[PDB]
Amino acid sequence: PLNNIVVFGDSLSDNGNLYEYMKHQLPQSPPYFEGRFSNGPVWIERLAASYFPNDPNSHLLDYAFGGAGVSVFFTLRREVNSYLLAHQDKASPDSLFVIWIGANNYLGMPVEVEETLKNVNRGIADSIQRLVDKGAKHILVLNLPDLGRTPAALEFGSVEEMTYFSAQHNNALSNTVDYFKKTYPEVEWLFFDTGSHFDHVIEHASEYGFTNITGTCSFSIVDEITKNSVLKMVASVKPELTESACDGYLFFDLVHPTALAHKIMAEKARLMLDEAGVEFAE
Repeated sequence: PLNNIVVFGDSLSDNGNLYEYMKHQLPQSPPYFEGRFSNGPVWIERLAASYFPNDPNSHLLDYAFGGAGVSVFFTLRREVNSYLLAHQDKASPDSLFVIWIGANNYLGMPVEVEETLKNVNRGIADSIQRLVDKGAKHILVLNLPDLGRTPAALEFGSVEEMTYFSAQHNNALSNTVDYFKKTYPEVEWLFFDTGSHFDHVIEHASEYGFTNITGTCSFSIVDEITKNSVLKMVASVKPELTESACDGYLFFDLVHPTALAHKIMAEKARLMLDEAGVEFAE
């Protein structure tokens, strides 16, 4: 069986890491929920909650930093380095490693399309190799949702570029994970097709509880130069203008999903791992 969960990610998986370093000033909470980039617990928190009730945060090693991505506030290599530094360079064999990364590199809307796609997928593949080289036996990799459906892309006309990033990224990542499966069959390889799961929720938004998928719960204002990052967008949130009732919103801010969308993600991920035969105890 497996003892704990180690998640490498960005603002979509951070459980308050940047919030602490920022001295509780970013993300401003409220309207954000205690440093999460949403109005509730993030998906990986709920998933660990379902496995270790009454004390999940003693089984969750969350190294995800807000604004993190592939070499950007923080790099995946450094999240992994942080774990390896604090474990004598040994990846625990009874730990589940989670890598959900890339969204922050693409949402920044860089100038080099293909080179960014290239360096993001190369950075992830490198991270899986390092973890596998240090003894990781259970690795979960998640692909990206259709970023063209974020209010950011819908406001700045980048639906084409963001959807293109999501599809091409998910295709390369699929081939990357297929390589590591045809190379390390001794390692349990787990995959989550976020792209398809989020498209199904979108096409059935009302059935999942959402009444609005284009607007935002909070409110923010950004401009050309400064707007070129997720963290500046989060820093430009106006707490006084955030809606009090956001039941129904799919997006809490210009890119981050609301608390309900994190719960749906965690429940689907739990069922997928239950389908795969992954057991947690101790």
